[PDB]
Amino acid sequence: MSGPVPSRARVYTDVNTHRPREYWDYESHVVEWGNQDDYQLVRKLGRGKYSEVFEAINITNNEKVVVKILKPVKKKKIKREIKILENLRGGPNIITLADIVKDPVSRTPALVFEHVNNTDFKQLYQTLTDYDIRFYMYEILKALDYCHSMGIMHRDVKPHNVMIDHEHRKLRLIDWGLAEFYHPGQEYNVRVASRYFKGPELLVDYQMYDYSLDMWSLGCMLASMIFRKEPFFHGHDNYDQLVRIAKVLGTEDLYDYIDKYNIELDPRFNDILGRHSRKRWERFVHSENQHLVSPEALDFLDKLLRYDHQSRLTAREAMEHPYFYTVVKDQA
Ligand SMILES: O=C(O)Cc1ccn(-c2cncc(-n3ncc4ccc(NC5CCCC5)cc43)n2)c1
Repeated sequence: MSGPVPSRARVYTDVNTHRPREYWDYESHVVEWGNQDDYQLVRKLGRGKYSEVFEAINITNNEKVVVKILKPVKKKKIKREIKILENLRGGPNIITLADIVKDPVSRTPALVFEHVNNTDFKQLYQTLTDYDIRFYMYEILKALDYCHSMGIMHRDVKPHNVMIDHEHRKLRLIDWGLAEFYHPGQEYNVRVASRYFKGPELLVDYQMYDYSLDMWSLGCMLASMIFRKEPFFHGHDNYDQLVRIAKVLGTEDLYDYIDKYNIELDPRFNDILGRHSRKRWERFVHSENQHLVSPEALDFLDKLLRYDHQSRLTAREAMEHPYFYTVVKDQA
């Protein structure tokens, strides 16, 4: 019919605009390799369609490390993750890229990260207490506010990509293989993030999104922690994914959302979105999650999970929510 309405990030809108071209132009980035003979695989940690991750050891100092062996994908796709990890290196709660080597066997680039004595999230989350959830969520806001202020969107926030060393209260945001630099006006691929954490802007096919996409994904994790239902929105596919959301936030705000951005809703939604009222977060409270739920917890979640990305809270604003007052404000 007509065209979608443009959009711009409310914050960090032109951070790359004013930075040295080399900073964001990863394509012309020239990788400097290290000595792969330096590391040895010790155990498989998991895989994916773009890589296989392992636990390794630096043979020269016995230091434990994690090696991500890539799979053919395009130099551009490779340089992008490398450029990003180096621009963020040192950032709060950002996994650290220790090295970059040429894997002889696979003949593809293998990245070496700092290793974190992680505790399976599927088990860790069942033991987390109210303070912990607030605490880790806060640590994730740091990395989120840092990468955002550095002009980068993660695009794949989820438990799986958050490493935690519980005894040491240490958290790191990993896997920036889908991370991209943010340029106002640009139209991105919506085929990013993982189903359960995909934002309505992705489910509705709106391309001019921004960092606010990570806030929704982050909202999805919060909900699954305080309610002890992981994942929270269990869609069967991308279309059903939106349906599940609709069934909680209600269909009215959803339609207010596409009307506003004059989005062309895929026909396949007509027959499945239905008509649902916005449910109250209390409907998800029970005798097993009550201790983890509070007004500040719901008010916060409420400000993270909204159709209009623009209305979502920015990581920086979120760090200011009463829900984090306690979080032993370092001070020292
Ligand atoms: O940054 C990256 O993408 C790789 C990357 C860089 C830092 N890591 C990293 C660092 N320390 C520990 C782990 N562990 N430890 C146990 C474990 C179990 C599973 C996984 N899954 C991996 C994360 C997604 C699937 C593979 C990691 C796991 N991973 C990973």
